[PDB]
Amino acid sequence: MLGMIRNSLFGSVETWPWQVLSTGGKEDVSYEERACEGGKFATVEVTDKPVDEALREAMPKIMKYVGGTNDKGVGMGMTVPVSFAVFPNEDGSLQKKLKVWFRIPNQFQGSPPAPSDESVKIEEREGITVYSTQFGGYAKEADYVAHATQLRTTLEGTPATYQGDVYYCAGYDPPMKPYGRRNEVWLVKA
Repeated sequence: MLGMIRNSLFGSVETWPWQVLSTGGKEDVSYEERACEGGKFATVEVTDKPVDEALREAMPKIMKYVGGTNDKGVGMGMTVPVSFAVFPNEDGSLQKKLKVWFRIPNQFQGSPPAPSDESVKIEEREGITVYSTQFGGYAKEADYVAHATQLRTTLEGTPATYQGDVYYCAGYDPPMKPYGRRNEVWLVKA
C-alpha cells in the first residue's frame, strides 16, 4: 500500500464503508465500483424458502444477535440496511437459497459477540467488492434477477469481473409506497 512512502501510523486509522475505484455508468443503468473492507459479519442460511420469505425467518435470528441475544450483554442495535446473497439459476429464477450478510461496526469488528443462534454464524476475514445501482422501480426476487443481469451487461464493456451464479441485493423496505423506496443489486466481484 503506497509502496514505501508510508509515514508513522497504524495506531489510529479510519476506513470508509466503501472504496470508490470508478464511476460513471449509463442513462439506462448506472453503476459504481465500491470496495468494502471489514472484519466479521453475521451470516444466516435459509433453505426451502424464497428471498422475501427467507428474510422473514432470517431477520428474527439475525436481529436477536444485533439486539439483545448474544450471551454477552452488548448493545449493538443495528447499522444501515442488511444485504442478502442470492444464487440465480440458468433459468433466471432462484432455487430457494439466500444468505443474509450483516455489517458489524468497527466497535465489535475487533471482537464481535458470541452468536447464540445455531443458525447465525460469523465469518472471519474475506472481503467482498461489489457495484451498487439505483433505479426507479420495484423489485422482490425474480425482478431482481432481471436487474442483476442489466448490471452484468453494463459492465460487459469493462474489466469488471463477477462470480457467475451469486449476487447480493439491497432493499429491506417492502414494496408499498413508491417515491420512497430504493432497490439496488450488487454483483460479487471474482
